Amino acid sequence: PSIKLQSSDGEIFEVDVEIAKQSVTIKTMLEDLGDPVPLPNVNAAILKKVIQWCTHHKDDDDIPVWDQEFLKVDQGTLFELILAANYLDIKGLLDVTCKTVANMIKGKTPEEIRKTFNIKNDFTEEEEAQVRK
Amino acid sequence: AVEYLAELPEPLLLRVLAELPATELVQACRLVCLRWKELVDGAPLWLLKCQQEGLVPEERDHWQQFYFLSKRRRNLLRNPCGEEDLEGWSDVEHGGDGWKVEELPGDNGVEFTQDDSVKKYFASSFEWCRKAQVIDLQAEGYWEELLDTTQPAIVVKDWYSGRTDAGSLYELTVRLLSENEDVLAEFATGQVAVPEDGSWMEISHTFIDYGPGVRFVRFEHGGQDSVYWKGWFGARVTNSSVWVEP
Repeated sequence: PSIKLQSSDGEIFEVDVEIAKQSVTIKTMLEDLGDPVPLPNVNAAILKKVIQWCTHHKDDDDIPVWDQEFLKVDQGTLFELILAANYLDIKGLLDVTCKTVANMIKGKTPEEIRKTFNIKNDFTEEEEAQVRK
Repeated sequence: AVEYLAELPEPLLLRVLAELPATELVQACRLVCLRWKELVDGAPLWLLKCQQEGLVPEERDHWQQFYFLSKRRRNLLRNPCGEEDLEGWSDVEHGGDGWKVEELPGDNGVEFTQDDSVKKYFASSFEWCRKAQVIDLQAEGYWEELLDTTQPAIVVKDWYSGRTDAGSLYELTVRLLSENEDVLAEFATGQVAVPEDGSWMEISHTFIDYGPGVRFVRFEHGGQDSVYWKGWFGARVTNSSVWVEP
């Protein structure tokens, strides 16, 4: 009913084995060694927001209203969030965070999406559009 | 220079892209950059969208194609049972007293077993009664290159019966048509004697490997009695369908 977590930058976090169970990769960390559990790929800032999301979804389309305000982060941290979610295997966080990025692309022009994501215009020949295929 | 979502690992960029409507994926996303073009033209994106939407029934002739065909799979005939009246049907020939829409089970006819959302049928009279639809394939969402190269299965189905108290006849003609409405394939039944005992019959045909150029499907069918009585003693038709199979 209580477990210690260590981020990449030394910091220790204490959370209930209950909310720290949604993360399938560290839920599998009861067995196989049961003195925190080391997380080399997440920094402290992100691991915080990770447990925070998980303590809102302890029990438990359009994406819930809280998650929307919760993911009102800067772009860099969204990236950090889908990687943490993927790293930690929190299916709910990944779906919602990918959904959030998708919504950024939804209905936009190629030019507009290159701007919002700082992607370069790769193309060498004329950009011919496909409709339905 | 800051580039976050973009340097995203492929399986994760895939999850983001899978969230988007196939239509935008093909039209806008493909045009963003060369990495995205390659993903949109690839199998994994669409394989992902398929399993996500329950469509998966390893490899494919085209997973993107599978996806559009699967989502777009529906009966292309208007009003197949008579719920509207003769609406949606063209080249309607009213022989004798003409077509009449009636409720199941008929007077002296058997129940429609095979699907019980089907509640009505069209009844023919004492001269040939006919009706047709011409389906514009591109208008229904099947693009030229799919039609000319994949040539996906065009499945045609019909149901007919007669009264137990009167002999009747049935006819079906389905044509695949060029852009210019020249005939490229034809499935014809000839005149079929409806079962004696009023049991519903299904006629089915699948067109495959039909060559390039198919743009329209012409569905035509007809019925009449073989006893020449006033009223509606001829063949009964219902639950007609045409669709393209993924």
